[PDB]
Amino acid sequence: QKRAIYPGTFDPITNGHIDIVTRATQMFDHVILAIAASPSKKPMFTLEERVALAQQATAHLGNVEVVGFSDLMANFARNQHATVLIRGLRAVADFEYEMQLAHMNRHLMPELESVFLMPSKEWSFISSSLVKEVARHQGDVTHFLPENVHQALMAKLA
Amino acid sequence: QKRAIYPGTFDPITNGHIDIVTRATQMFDHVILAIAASPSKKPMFTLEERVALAQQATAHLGNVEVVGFSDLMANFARNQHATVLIRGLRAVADFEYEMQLAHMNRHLMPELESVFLMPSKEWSFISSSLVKEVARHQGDVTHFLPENVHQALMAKLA
Amino acid sequence: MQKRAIYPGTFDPITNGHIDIVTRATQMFDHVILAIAASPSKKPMFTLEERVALAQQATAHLGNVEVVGFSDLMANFARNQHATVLIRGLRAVADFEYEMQLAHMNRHLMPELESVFLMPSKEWSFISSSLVKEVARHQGDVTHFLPENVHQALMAKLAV
Amino acid sequence: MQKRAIYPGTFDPITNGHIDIVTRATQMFDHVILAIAASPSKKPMFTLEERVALAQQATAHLGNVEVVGFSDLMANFARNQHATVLIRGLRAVADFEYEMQLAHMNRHLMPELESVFLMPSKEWSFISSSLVKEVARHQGDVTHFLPENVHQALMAKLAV
Amino acid sequence: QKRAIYPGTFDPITNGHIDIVTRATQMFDHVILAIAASPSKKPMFTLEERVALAQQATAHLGNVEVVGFSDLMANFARNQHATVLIRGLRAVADFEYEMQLAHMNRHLMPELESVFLMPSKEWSFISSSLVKEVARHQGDVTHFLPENVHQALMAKLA
Amino acid sequence: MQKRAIYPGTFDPITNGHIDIVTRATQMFDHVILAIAASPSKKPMFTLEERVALAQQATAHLGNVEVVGFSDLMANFARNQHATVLIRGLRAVADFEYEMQLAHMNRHLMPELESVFLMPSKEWSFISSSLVKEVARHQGDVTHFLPENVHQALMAKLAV
Ligand SMILES: CC1=Nc2nc(NCc3cccc(Br)c3)nn2C(=O)C1
Ligand SMILES: CC1=Nc2nc(NCc3cccc(Br)c3)nn2C(=O)C1
Ligand SMILES: CC1=Nc2nc(NCc3cccc(Br)c3)nn2C(=O)C1
Repeated sequence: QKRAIYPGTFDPITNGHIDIVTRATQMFDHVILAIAASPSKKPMFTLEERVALAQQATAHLGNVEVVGFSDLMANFARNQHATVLIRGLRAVADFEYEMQLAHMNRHLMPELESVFLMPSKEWSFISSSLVKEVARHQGDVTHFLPENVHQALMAKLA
Repeated sequence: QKRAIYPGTFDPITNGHIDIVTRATQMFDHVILAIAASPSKKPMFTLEERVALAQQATAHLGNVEVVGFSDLMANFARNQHATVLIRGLRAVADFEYEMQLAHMNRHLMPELESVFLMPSKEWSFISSSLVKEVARHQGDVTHFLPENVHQALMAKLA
Repeated sequence: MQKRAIYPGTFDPITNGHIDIVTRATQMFDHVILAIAASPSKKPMFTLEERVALAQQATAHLGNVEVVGFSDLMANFARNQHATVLIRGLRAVADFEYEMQLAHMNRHLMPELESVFLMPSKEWSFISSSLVKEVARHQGDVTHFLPENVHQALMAKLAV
Repeated sequence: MQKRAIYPGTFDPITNGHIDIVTRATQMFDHVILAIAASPSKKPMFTLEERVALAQQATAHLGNVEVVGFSDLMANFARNQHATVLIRGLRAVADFEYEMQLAHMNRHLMPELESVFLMPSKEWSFISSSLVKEVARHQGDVTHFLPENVHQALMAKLAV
Repeated sequence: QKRAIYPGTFDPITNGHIDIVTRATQMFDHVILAIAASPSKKPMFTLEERVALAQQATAHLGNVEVVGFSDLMANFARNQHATVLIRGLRAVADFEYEMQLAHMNRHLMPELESVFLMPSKEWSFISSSLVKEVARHQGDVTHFLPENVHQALMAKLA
Repeated sequence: MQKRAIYPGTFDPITNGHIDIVTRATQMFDHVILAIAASPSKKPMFTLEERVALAQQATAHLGNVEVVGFSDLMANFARNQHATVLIRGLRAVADFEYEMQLAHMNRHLMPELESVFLMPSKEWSFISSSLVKEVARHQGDVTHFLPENVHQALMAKLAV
């Protein structure tokens, strides 16, 4: 059984994140969608809310397990018995910072292989930050989020 | 009559912004210089101050109208009857984020065409953030700002 | 204002990406000249006469587009055509550094010509005539990226 | 899952950077095909037969690697080989824009083939077969970047 | 005597910074390692702590002088009689912002030449921010910092 | 310290961008060798003898510049010249990825040679000898980008 971890802040999980985790499940036997607490980023949704949103958004994917964590990512991956670390790559700006993280994760856990997947063109220009910015100004974001997440974002900003 | 909108935080408006809006007025019949409230950015100048500075800095340009807004940019553009959205492109770092915004604005208002203009080499390495950082340390920024803006920045930091 | 814009390139062959850009340009400016470079440094797959006929047929539905061939420096042609706008398509995979060099050089050559960068649909943001030709030459399906007349001409060209 | 992956390229010659990537791929997937392009647009320094023999010797220690030559479009070969994973090495100096074009085009051609990007060690993150050949041709020491069999073959090739 | 300044926040100084300053001392007669107060960045270590850490980490380098400053960088360089400004370049993301700073410093002091040096591959993917993020999660950062700095970071987070 | 620096390139032809960089290098280092590559992979517009004479005339006012031709690997020449500094000009439009590859490879070849990157004036930050030649060949005005002797030589070269 090959175990992969897909870590991130997921504040909130978007269709771009769903695209990446779906590609991951077609490649690996078990995928852990791992939500980092990320207090330095001052998230809109609590960790508990982010976990609940992601569980509902991924319930159709049989081999996805949603787990929250506050640990060092590499220690959490070792403790999940993961040997693959999934990250999505949209453009050049992502690439540079992704290299730094991956080289640091390799120093902390050499057997954890970072693998980058590319989202559909449909989600190549979106991010959680961009969707929240549009939604704060009452712009329509239904196209970019799972139905349960869209409802939760509308309710959070109401 | 072709109507273009040039939106931004303009905290404060610089010679780089003046260069872009001047190029815009040579191309389109009416240009709306639209100043976003931008509370998430914690601006140095209030919206009212930014509007007053931009009005004075653009008074020599007959077809420029300066307006403040707190709305979703795309809704403000529809409400101004604008069909062109002007953005300045200085370098690669701008380009990536500009694509995300433009693809989102296209999703929100498909008839609003984003057009990117390139500033003079003279202003290709400056930004409102950089000018404020130099000015906070009492460095000379007279070369980068309209006279009224330079006075206001000196007075604000005095 | 009665603006004249130029949209230059090799168009070897014209793709759906080029059609997207020129369509956007026609919604913005009164007259758009789709200008096809006669003698590119790299021998084109299609001759200048073939490239012009394909672009004409593919843009026939756009009333304010004029397809013309040119052999001089793009700024010299723009000046002679009384164009004040230079259309550049900016894909998600474009060499932005080259675009900056080109635009500053074009501004030195003709200051009255303003470079305007337009963004294609996400659908065409990751293609190029170069990539399309390479794939088609290597027996790959490129129908999705081309106007029907171009697809027919490319199959005929690759059959010989 | 019994995954089959393809790792395509010119491998002219195979470097320690390529060995690093293919080694990482073998730790992730059940079967890895190191696929060597037969007729690249630019005449290779080593013939296809030389490139295959060097890659075979350099990967002989990896039990789940199969070295094979191919002459079709990389997606057409992947489809015929029943591969569902496409390995791409991402160096700190790679043309990420080109990688995005390639991956979106490969997804159009074969949607069931997933592009996976692997990162080489920092040690090989700033090299390429191109840079290595250019240095070696100009009398520079490249021993550090190549498997021993490749170093011996390159010295013999440059001596003639 | 050629005098160079190597300015930065150095919060804290890393092996990457040591690599750059060592290369600088092999090229120029006297190198001033200049630590900016940087209040806008909300540093982990006080200026006094950053100066003490850098002094101890560079004591083996005979021609390095460690000095703290709150002034405009260019005025501090003029006041140190420096004619060279050293900056490290790791990747593309650094390059763009470095150009803006260097063109501004050239406007403020034309005789101060900005020179960029490239660190070893070993330190090409690290930063003070990344090392602090790993250390906040109790990850091992001994490989990336001088011994005195590692101790101080462990003690600060204890 | 009595530092010797090398500033290598094709200089085909030397531009105001190159003059800006070498001038900055002379204000920093005791001796600057402007090193002209003899046999570039792409046949140069000007011969090595023409490139040397033009660079000599254009730098005659700088007392600590020595113009010399070289045909070996740039690190092999730097070593033989006892240079410890390698000058690289970094334009706003330079391939930074290539510069990183080059500098890490040069450090592997000669660890005692330190690569130093200098920034040209904003005025020359968007040009290249390549762009200048292409424009001049296509009947464009490039006088602003070149020393007067180079402008005269380029007009004579293009007239034939
Ligand atoms: C500032 C420049 N102006 C230029 N005009 C032309 N004309 C010939 C041409 C060839 C291929 C495509 C196109 Br479109 C135009 N080339 N050229 C340059 O390379 C730089
Ligand atoms: C989407 C594409 N698929 C492609 N398959 C091939 N096969 C020939 C080939 C030549 C050199 C290296 C490699 Br690896 C493969 N080329 N090619 C493209 O250029 C774009
Ligand atoms: C690490 C490298 N060192 C290299 N030295 C030379 N010498 C020949 C040369 C040709 C054109 C311009 C220049 Br400048 C030097 N080439 N070369 C490389 O391509 C990579």
